[PDB]
Amino acid sequence: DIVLTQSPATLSVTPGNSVSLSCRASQSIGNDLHWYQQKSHESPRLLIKYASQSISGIPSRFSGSGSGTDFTLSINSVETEDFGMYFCQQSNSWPYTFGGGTKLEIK
Amino acid sequence: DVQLQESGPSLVKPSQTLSLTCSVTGDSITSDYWSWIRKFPGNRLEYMGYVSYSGSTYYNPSLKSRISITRDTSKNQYYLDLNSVTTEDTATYYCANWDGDYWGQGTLVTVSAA
Amino acid sequence: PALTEAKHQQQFFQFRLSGQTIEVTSEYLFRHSDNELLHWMVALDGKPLASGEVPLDVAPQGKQLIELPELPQPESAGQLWLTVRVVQPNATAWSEAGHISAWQQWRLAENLSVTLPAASHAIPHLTTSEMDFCIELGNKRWQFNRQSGFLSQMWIGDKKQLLTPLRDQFTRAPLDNDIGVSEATRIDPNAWVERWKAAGHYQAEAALLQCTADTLADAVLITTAHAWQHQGKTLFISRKTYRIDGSGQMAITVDVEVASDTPHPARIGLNCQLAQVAERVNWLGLGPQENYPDRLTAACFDRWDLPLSDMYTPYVFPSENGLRCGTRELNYGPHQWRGDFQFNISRYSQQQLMETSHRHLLHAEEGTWLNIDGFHMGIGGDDSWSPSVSAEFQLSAGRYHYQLVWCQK
Amino acid sequence: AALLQCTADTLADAVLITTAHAWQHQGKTLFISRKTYRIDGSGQMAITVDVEVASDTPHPARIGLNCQLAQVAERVNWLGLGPQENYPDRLTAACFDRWDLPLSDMYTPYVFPSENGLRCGTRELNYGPHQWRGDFQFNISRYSQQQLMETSHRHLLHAEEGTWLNIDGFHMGIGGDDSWSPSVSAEFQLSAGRYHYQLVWCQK
Repeated sequence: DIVLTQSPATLSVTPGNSVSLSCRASQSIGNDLHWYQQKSHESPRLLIKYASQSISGIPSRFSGSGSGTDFTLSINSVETEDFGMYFCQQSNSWPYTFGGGTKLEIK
Repeated sequence: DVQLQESGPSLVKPSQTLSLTCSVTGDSITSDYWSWIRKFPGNRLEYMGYVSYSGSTYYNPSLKSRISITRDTSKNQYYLDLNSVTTEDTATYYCANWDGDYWGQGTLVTVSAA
Repeated sequence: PALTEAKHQQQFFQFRLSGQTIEVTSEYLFRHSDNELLHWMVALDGKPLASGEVPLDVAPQGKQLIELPELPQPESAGQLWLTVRVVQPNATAWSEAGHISAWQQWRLAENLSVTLPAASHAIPHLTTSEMDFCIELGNKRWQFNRQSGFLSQMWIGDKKQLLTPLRDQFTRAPLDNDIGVSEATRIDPNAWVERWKAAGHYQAEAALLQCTADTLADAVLITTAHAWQHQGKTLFISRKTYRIDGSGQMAITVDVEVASDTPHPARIGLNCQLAQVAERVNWLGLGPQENYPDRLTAACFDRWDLPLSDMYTPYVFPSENGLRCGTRELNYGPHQWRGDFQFNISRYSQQQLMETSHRHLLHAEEGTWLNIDGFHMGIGGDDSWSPSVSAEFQLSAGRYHYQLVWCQK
Repeated sequence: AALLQCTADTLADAVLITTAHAWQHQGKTLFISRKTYRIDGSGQMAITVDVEVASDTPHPARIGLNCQLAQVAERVNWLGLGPQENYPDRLTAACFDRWDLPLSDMYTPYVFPSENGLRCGTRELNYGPHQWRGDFQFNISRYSQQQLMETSHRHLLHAEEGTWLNIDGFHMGIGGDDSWSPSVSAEFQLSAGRYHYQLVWCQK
């Protein structure tokens, strides 16, 4: 099955600064890569779909980029409400798979 | 608007069948594809499977045929049945639509001999 | 299921077998076979005797020659079949690794069976009565109703096997193509269904012409004859012989006569409702998927084993479905039927199919409905608003013959 | 041939004979013939035949029976296609009906002798006191197939002891697109594997 590897595993940042999170697929998945945010005691929240498509109700500071095997989730000027876990998920082939996640923490 | 909510036992015994229900309110279950996702104690997420409009199902091979996803339009609910569970099945279970826009609150299910 | 028939017909590699050399032709115009492996394999009635793998090096519009190793050949009876498959070893952007892009199969040889069975240890007993004839042998018993002429029941031990008698079937729950644009309001007299309807096929009544039991040296022999008629017109005539032997095997031999002037029947075979309900179906014939006569090139001859559920095709508008042709042996529960026939098996009678507008309204029936056809008319499809079944696929011979062997394990 | 089986059984109102042969060559079974003869109080025999042809053998030219009759009659009468010689891929000009002709007319004097004179779609044939009934193709003359096959010219054929009768359940087409390569279309080749047919022989 498709394996998604996320890096770094953890990223510390000070509110106001920007960050970019990486997700790489073991094989090409076109643009079928989505990004989720998950906080303790809460269900995942879809942030970006199909690599770079925006989602209504999500802060504009979130953007996605990439195609094939290398993808990135960027947060322009991190806010405290952004601290938590970020997971990428591919839907190009069944079974759908998730990356191991990147933890974003305050520095 | 649409709302999803998981319900069912929070504690089960090894080898038994874990059964959860996802109640959908706000729209018909015949208006979307429905999924089950779970998160293991170590922050690992696994897409268990989904049922599409025709009734066709897709299950993660990792579940070795122990999973069944069904629907009940009259009650506007869909279900997850996981047979012969072990301690490895302890996790937080979530139901969500295929698009990923609607998710339940998630429910912790612990598999223990006790 | 149609999807496969397409896939196969549209395949980009073409084969020809000459002796033990396979000629491969590429229909690609621009690319070279560069993610392609050819798997080959030989088998005798489902049993594998040999396999290979060969990498294809054929250019677009090119040919590649493939010579096979000396092929084994057994004494054993049966058909020897060669089957080849092209595989995509590596994944592409639209295919997974190990995707099969083409295939083809050939029959290589046949060793006919010149072996007579072992003279029965036992001998069946025939018990007459005015209602029926009973045949007993072992735990096994078979009953034929002398008023109807059909095998009304059968037991293995204390358990009955039928819910419905084994009887001749000449119709089918109309496919979309059989119906066309015919509506209740506005009838299309040309639609197959209409013709069949009008001619009484669906409501013809049987008529015992004869029903006799005879005792053979080592077996019992039942002999029947019915006439199906509608408004004093004899549509068909069915003539059988059942012959039960010391082996506790019944051999059915059937011979139909179809009136020249009646629309050709959708099919010709038997059906009955079994009492059992098993989880799997196993057969040696074409499959694994639903296949009809004018739609079976994509299917392969072999031994297939699937869940009952898979023997039904959920066409949203219910109709005859799930057929598998060229079957030589079929196994369900303790039953085993052998011969050359087409068959289908589910939990829905033809009538239920025929009377349900949507598939979601079908309900599984008491046991298992089995339809075994000596013959089946094609499905057509050139269009769905006029007769599209080519003549080669219409049951227009008049005289039809077939035989079966029913038995147990 | 090879007798595999041959049994007699007594029925309530008839006798039933049952046989089976295998034709083989070099340990290869080409065909298998399975019959039943059933003679009844009417003094009619009903022959029922069932052939199995090996997938891997060239399809046979034909499938039927033959025998040499002792009698020699002046006419032949049948109900089927005719009046003229007709083969399967060559019978559109023929008509179904009752024909009656002289034996002599049931032979076609092709200068280079070969199988000839067939008439298809026959339902009833009458020769002397015999009458056969069913669905078959047949031919009848004073020359065995072998004699035909072994004579270069027709002028050298000699009439044999009685009447040779060939009754075919099936016959392969004659072809003709050309005469130097196989010209028989597939539809006319006996390629089914399983063949079934029945007859009723009797007298008047």
